[PDB]
Amino acid sequence: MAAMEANIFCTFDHKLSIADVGKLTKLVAAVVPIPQRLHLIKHYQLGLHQFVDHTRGYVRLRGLLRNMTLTLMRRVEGNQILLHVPTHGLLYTVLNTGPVTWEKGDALCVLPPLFHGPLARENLLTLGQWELVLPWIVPMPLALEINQRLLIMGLFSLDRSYEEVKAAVQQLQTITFRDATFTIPDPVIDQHLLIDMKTACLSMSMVANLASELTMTYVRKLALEDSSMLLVKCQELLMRLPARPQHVSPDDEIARLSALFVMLRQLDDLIREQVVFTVCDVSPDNKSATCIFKG
Amino acid sequence: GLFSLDRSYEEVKAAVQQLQTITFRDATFTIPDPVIDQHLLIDMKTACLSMSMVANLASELTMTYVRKLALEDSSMLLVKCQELLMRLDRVSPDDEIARLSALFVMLRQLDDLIREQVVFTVCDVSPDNKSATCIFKG
Amino acid sequence: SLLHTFWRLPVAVFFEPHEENVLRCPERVLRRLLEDAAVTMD
Repeated sequence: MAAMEANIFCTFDHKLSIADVGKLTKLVAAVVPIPQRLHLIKHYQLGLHQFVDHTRGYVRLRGLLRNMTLTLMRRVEGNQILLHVPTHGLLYTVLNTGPVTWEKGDALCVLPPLFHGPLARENLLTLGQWELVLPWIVPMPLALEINQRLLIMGLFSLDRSYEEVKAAVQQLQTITFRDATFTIPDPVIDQHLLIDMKTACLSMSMVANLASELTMTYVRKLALEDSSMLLVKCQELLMRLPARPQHVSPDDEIARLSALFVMLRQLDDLIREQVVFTVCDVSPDNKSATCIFKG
Repeated sequence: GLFSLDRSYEEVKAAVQQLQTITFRDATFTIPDPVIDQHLLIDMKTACLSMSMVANLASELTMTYVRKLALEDSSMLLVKCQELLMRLDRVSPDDEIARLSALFVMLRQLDDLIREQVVFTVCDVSPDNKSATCIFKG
Repeated sequence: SLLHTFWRLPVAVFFEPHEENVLRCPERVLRRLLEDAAVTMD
């Protein structure tokens, strides 16, 4: 087999107006997804507009986006986009596209955009029943919360009334992460969210079975003599209802804690999808950042 | 760290003496105890609190959720898991959302413990074991 | 009379005739088979 081309040329068949080439020159060293990995790909496969459906299933978009090969834009010119699928380990700069402020030392993940539509009025290379769609490069805790609220909106919507659902979407669509408010476009329950719910509930049932005689009564013994805002804030989400430990057997506790770590990781990987960039240093206007872990 | 409260007994003290040491490949290594002067530091307290909270919330919510899941049951793996919940055992909706959210917060506050990345792997070790040659893996 | 089972909670089925066997007998069918077995009987 011929090797995977690190220099991917994108071509264009539409008559490019001059403002379209201008807006295409803004997006140098940004992230775009492509599934083909050929050398002379067209423009239809480039981006994410090949997978935007009438369903607007954002969980379906997150499910497909993990399989797409991420590349970097370079050397934009007349009808030519030289893309570079980056090898793992080295470093080169990326550029933000959404209004998400970053830090140093944190990590970045790939994500489909939030409130995507004519609300922020993106004229991002619109031509002939096709738009250039950009995946968001979002930091780590935003990527944690944007799937945590997804899974909670999945789990709550069972066996309950629809007015509870319509009162629950508006309680769990805003995210006030880092001086900005984001809204998720139509969180809709599908079979993918169902199988994610099945994995989550099985793992937490198994870890509820896996809990030892001491780790479930640690807060129950702690909350008699301790006083802290952390312990008070975590106590009220529990029900109401010296002593001796029953049997200390640490040879069993090592195995219980090990398998409990496996169950906690098995719950954990539902919201910790992939670290795709580790940001090292940003631009002061935060338009770009030199980062590592490309690929 | 989990035995920080019941340290007054003697079985727990002998258990701390047991867990504090470790035998390895020609290693009689011993660790320090995370408790000093019968009170626990805030890092270990947050760790054990998060673990006890996720264990308690799993023991509370999951029976109700899988019992609700049996109406829309589509796999035999799901019906048999609530059977062991019934075996082991022998509210405002915003508070329920708060419980699920706090469960995921305690899950997020534990990834610094439950996993770790391998950094190096050894290609060759120098004789007398003072140095070794490793490829990087980040 | 009625059976006494080990596993407490029931399990749904998805199998085929070519997979593992299962007793699925409608009530009028077993009733009629009991009639046919009763009447068919130096």
